[PDB]
Amino acid sequence: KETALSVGAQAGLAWRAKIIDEQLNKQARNLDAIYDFNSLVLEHNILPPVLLEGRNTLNLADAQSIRISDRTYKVAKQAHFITTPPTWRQYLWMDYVKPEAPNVTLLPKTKAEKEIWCIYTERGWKNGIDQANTILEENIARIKEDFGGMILYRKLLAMNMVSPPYVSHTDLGVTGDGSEIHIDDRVLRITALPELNVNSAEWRAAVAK
Amino acid sequence: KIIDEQLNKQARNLDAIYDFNSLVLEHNILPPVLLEGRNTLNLADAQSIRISDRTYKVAKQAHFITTPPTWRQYLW
Amino acid sequence: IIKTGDIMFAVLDTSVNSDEPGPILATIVTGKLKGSKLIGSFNLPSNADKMVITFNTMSIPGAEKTISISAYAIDPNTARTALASRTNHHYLMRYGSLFASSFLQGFGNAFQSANTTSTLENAVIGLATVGKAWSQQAQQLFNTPTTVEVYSGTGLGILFTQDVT
Amino acid sequence: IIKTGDIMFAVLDTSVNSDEPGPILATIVTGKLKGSKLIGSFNLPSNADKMVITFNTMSIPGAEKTISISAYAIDPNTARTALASRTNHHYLMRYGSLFASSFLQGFGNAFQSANTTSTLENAVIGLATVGKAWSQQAQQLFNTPTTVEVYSGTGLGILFTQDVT
Amino acid sequence: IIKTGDIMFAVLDTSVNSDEPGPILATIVTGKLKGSKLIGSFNLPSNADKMVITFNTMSIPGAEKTISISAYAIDPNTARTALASRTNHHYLMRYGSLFASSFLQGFGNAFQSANTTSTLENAVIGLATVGKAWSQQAQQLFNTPTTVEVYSGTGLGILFTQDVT
Amino acid sequence: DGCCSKMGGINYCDSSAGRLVCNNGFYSTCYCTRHAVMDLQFLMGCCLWHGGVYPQLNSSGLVVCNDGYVSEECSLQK
Amino acid sequence: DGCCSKMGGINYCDSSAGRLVCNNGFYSTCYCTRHAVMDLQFLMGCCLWHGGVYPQLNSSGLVVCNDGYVSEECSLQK
Repeated sequence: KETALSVGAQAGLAWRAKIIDEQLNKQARNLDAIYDFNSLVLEHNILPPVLLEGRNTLNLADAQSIRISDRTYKVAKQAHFITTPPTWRQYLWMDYVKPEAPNVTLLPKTKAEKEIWCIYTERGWKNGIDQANTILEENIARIKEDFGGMILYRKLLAMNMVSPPYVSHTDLGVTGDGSEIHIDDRVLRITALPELNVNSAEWRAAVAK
Repeated sequence: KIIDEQLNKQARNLDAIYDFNSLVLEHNILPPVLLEGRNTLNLADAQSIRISDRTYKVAKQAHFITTPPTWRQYLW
Repeated sequence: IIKTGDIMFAVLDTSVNSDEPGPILATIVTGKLKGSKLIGSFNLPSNADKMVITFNTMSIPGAEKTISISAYAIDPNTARTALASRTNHHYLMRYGSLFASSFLQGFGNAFQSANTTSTLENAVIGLATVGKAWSQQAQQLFNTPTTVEVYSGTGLGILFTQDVT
Repeated sequence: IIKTGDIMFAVLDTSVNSDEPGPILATIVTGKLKGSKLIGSFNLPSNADKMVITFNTMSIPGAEKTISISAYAIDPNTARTALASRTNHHYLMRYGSLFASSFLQGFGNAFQSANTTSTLENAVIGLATVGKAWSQQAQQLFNTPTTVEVYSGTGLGILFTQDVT
Repeated sequence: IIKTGDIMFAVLDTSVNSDEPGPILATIVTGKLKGSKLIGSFNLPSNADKMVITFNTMSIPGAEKTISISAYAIDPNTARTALASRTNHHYLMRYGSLFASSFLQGFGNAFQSANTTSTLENAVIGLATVGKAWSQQAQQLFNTPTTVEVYSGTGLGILFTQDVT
Repeated sequence: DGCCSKMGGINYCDSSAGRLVCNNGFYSTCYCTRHAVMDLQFLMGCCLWHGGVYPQLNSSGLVVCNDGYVSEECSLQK
Repeated sequence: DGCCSKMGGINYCDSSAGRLVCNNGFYSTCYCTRHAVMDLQFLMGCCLWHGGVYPQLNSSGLVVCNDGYVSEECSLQK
């Protein structure tokens, strides 16, 4: 019965996951080539924050009530320190196990149950294919979202729309008692989280050629 | 048992390379233990990190002793 | 929240016969509960063309809790209350014992009686005297029923009986 | 609110015989309620020409609820209280056993008696004394009532008895 | 904390037969508990084709505690409750005693009767009168059942019955 | 299994590099310890690149990594 | 059933167009994904052009859309 359908879903999803992990390992160097996080890092080893845009917004509230806007922008996540640039593997890699145990309960001994077992397993297999590809494209959308956010911050910082983050280095010389010492002690902090400006007269345009 | 018989059949180079009594001080004192680390950094939080070049810690406080130790407490 | 009287499946591994009630267990294999298990004993039927298993102690893993649902078993794909066992068990032995004892009694009495109209008399002797005691013992023990036994490797289906929280 | 004594149709899956009670479930499929299950047991008739099945535990999915309308069955396509089963199960066996044991008794006694007016004596022996024990056992076991069995693949209709909400 | 109905293994070392109840001790060596002692007794089955060991007092060494979990045993790698022993203990002896006493009775009486139609007289004598007392004593002792006996070196498996701390 | 085939034979395993040495003085291409230079590219197991598998087990097939992001590919579902 | 008949045979499906590829460089006439440009001029099912079929089970055979409108053509008669 439908047990064959369920295990067909599991087997198809797992096998397509295996093939797509194989393909993502097959094409390797162009991926981290194209997704360079490490050039996006600022001066003080700080990940730039993520920005989002929107063109030509209109929302109707109710009768006699609408609200339009030309362009919108939103800060998603603030900037912070990072001990390492990320990679794409925590955005694109997917897990893998083997669905391994059809219990010896539903085994077809007649031709009719044999073929309905076959077709139910087959449509489960196709369903698993579809579910795996849906998972992949959701991951694709997420990593494109984050890359677009940081590149939008770089564009606006060029545009003079956002103040850059401001740092402080408090230096201390020797410190500690006669048991413990550090040679020099530097404390690095950031203070001004980057945000949009509102003085439109300071917004600088740009015209190419 | 195999590693222990190997340990006894390589005898004299062991205690030769790990002399202890030549390193004792004048008044039969075991000198203390010091730990040195280089190029340290910790993220205690977002927006604030702390770096240092070298750090030094006293591990074992120097105490009196009568006999120098050996690889008894370390190797067998 | 398990709905009342639904369908799951389980597996029996330990075997015991329909004579001595005691601990037997199954383990739920599909559906919602996986790795859950259920202990109990059996039932006694007056006619041995069906056999059912009295299972009461249902344990779900993870926590130290034990729910109070008592349910029985059915065979998968056949949906019959009979057990996979043999039912031709105890006809031939008692039938042959009774018929042989009676034939012996008859041989002794009639072949002594019809002598009017040594070793032949010894045949009369043997069947004459071993017919009677074997006959009364056969009439003593003839009423023993046919047995069935649970199988040590036969899977099962489960209808539920009550609900839980 | 459901009107009293209404007519619906259900599906029976498990096989059970009219000898040993047990939890048996049907499934309400049409009419108003969809996917409802129904747990019960059977009834005993004095004469085996009809059957009815006791059905009371009525569980509805969706919410954690189980109503307790107690009802029976009516035949699809006939609306008659008899069941689709055979009833000639326990006539020929007891009749033949009785007649055989009696014929054996008669053969032994009369063919011993008419000797005045070896292997023939052995025939007298055999039927003479295996007749009696078989005869009293036949008189013992002749009283068996005829069983009927539910079908493991036949659906049903249901007459109701009381209302529900 | 142990879930209801887990499976472990123990070792049976002090022998007992299914005649005299007494304390027997097993020792859990694998699974969670290693070296745990388990003191109890047995049961007598109505039919002797299986045997179970009544174990009720479970104790863990090291700290002076003793839980009150009672559960019985199963045979390893067969998962069966039928005891690995012989069951043909006392069939042939009592059957032969009964049939011999009968045959003696018959031999003496019918060869006494055959004199109508010295050493032969002594044959009549011996079988005729040693038949009767042995016959009534055989009917006295005939009802003794066949036992099984547990072993002094056979390991075992254990299922659980109730939960503990 | 055959490592120093058409060589002098396996002499022993150096543990500094986790490698066998054949009787002819060459580094063979076999390993002896897990602490040796592998070139791994494929991996298994659920909850990768996250907190790992959570130790709990539930009624459903809901399995969630320790960083809270669930894994519906890993999870059992209907 | 054979889409690339009297041609070089099937090559592969492209989901960017939702179309099969024959082994000659011509676009096919079949589909492989539901995410493609299919021309539909027919629908099936009731409570259309309203809020959809309400997810409750009424005692009556009356079926009400989430707009509150009633579909007689989906409801049963008496």
